[PDB]
Amino acid sequence: SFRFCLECNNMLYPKEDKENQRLLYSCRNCDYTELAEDPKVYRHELITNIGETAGIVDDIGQDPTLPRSDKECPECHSRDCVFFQSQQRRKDTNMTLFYVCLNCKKTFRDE
Amino acid sequence: VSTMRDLRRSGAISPEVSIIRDIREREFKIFTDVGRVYRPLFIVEDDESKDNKGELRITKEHIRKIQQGYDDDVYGWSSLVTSGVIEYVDGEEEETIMIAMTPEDLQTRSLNDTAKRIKPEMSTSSHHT
Amino acid sequence: IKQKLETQFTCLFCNHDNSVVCTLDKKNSIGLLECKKCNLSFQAPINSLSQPIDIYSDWIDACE
Amino acid sequence: IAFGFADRSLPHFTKDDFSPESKGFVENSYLRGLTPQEFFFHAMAGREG
Amino acid sequence: IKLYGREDKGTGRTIKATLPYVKQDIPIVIVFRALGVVPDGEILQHICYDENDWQMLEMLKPCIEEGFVIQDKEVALDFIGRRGSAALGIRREKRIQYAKDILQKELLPHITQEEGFETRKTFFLGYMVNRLLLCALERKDQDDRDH
Amino acid sequence: EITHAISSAKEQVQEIIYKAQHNELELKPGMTLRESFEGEVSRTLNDAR
Amino acid sequence: TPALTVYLDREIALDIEKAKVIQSSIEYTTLKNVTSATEIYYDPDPTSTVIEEDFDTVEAYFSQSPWLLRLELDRARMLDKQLTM
Amino acid sequence: DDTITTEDCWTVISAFFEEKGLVSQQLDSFDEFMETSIQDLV
Amino acid sequence: DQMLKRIEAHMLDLIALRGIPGISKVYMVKHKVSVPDESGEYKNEELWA
Ligand SMILES: [Zn+2]
Ligand SMILES: [Zn+2]
Ligand SMILES: [Zn+2]
Repeated sequence: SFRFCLECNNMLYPKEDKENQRLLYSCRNCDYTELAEDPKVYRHELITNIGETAGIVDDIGQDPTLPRSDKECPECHSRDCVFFQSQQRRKDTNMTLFYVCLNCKKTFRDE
Repeated sequence: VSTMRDLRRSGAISPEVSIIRDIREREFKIFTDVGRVYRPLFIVEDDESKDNKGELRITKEHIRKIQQGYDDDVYGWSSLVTSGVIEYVDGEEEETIMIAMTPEDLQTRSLNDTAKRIKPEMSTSSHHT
Repeated sequence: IKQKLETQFTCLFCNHDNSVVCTLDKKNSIGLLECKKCNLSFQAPINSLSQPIDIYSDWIDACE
Repeated sequence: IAFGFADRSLPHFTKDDFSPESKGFVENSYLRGLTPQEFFFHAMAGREG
Repeated sequence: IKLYGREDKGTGRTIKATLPYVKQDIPIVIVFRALGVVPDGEILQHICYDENDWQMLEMLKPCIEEGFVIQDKEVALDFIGRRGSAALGIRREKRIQYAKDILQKELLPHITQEEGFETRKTFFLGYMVNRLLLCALERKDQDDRDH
Repeated sequence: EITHAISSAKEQVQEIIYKAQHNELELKPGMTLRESFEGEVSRTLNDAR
Repeated sequence: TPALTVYLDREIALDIEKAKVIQSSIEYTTLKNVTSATEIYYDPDPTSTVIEEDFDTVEAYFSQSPWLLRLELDRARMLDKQLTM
Repeated sequence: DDTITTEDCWTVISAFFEEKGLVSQQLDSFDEFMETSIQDLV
Repeated sequence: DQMLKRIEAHMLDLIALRGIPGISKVYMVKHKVSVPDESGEYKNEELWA
């Protein structure tokens, strides 16, 4: 969620406050400099497990192409619900089907 | 999408106009290009607001009229297309529909013959739309 | 690093084609145009994306 | 048989099915004839050959 | 648009777009600014629509950094036309006009060809780049040509 | 006999799908979940035929 | 499809655990295989940390430019290769 | 409303062929071209 | 800042924990080989490789 300045609208760069021994975010096209609340500068992760449950849409209960299961929806306890598998294209994608209800659309597993 | 499909089936929109909704991607595309390919199909009543759900929009009366050739207050194929029982579907729109192979599939069955075919199990969907 | 380029840019003072050399000098963002007939020199800072054509346009604007 | 369509082989099936018939298992022998889906899948195989 | 580079090669994943009647591929943010959206906040507004999806933002950041040498419409347009596949002598005066023409025409012409609609072109470019990276993130299968 | 064999094979495949869906199906060497699952299904169906 | 056909010595070839040991030895495993996540944290104090993730760890461990590099290792793979951190 | 038998399907298809015929698309495209396209091209 | 991330990317790649470079993976295979026996007769012999 890298963010800009509120008036300069240019990207903010983490600059160290060596005089005061702190971290702050700096902009190049302006003099608007603000203190940084987080020492974090970069977060590069190797095991990608972000957004796997982000393939959720509200109208998922409207499409007829989906099948209807007999399972009990934990939130709505309805015997009319659909279910789909992970949308990520990773070769190591799992076969854990995120059963999706119709009133809660919540990703759950019976495992 | 409901109203647009209704309007096309009424004939107010050119029948060969394709109405495509991709729910997963939060998109909705319409195509009226030239050169696409399409084929006709029956229109199965779907709305869960009338007894006709899960039944063919066509009826014996339509067949009788076709055989006559004139409506009993010409009646050709185009009449069937516009009357709202058969709609053309292009290749792309096929992506988002459930097509029964034969009318008998619209009605769930209960035999055991060795000289004929056996349908696919098709038990992975407790219900079908 | 020093880069020699006998490019076919047209000079304005000597008006001789391919008499313009757009040398590339990236160390301190410095751009030189070297001519062969009138031997004039054009200076201009060069950014990461700068190209001989960029120096040529800068020089053209400078000349007028 | 791959999923040429969106997460399915033919429109006549439902999304996210992996059953043998849903991915090209011709059950009936020739003497008993083939259903349309099975016939088409066999055609795919022969074309590839 | 060519998603140049490899993983942890060539610094970030540089993205450059090929335009009609140009002699070199061009950084995306350059054409964005030339198109009207000079500030980067608007660019990130248009290209992204999931703020929590930090990965796409950070991996498109490298293109953002290299486009800081341009800050206004005029220099962006002149940079564009400078490789406008024309002869030598158009100089800057007519160079920006040439860029304005080549952006008013020849680019996404099926949308429009006249002035006052580059907002639509910006929106379309943002959507298209978003989709391209989505395929780069493996969040959707690469498009089937035989479909 | 043939029908019983086919039904048994199909139900075996169904159990395989259920257990691999619940990540209860073992991973063959050098082969991921999808690949091992596909290989198992192919072996089962060829054996049934 | 390059491949090798490694034959072991007489007494190892009839042993499974020594074979696993030799496999582990040969396997060309790199840190990225075992590494899980990486993060650059500017830790202003070269003497302590403002990160609660390893605060107790670093403090127990204790008994220039403040830039610090921080990374995460996957226990599962490391144990799989039976190599300690 | 009685069920639709196969003969009904073949009746429908027969009517279809009656209306359109086998090579309808060629004639339709050429007629469209002759009627409109030339004018627009000019 | 950029120096630190460059060094991190270099760590992620160039550092080798163990094993001969170039070997992506190693498989544990069991071989069958004929062998003369004490009486001179030939007997199969399951071997690991
Ligand atoms: Zn700013
Ligand atoms: Zn539910
Ligand atoms: Zn000269």
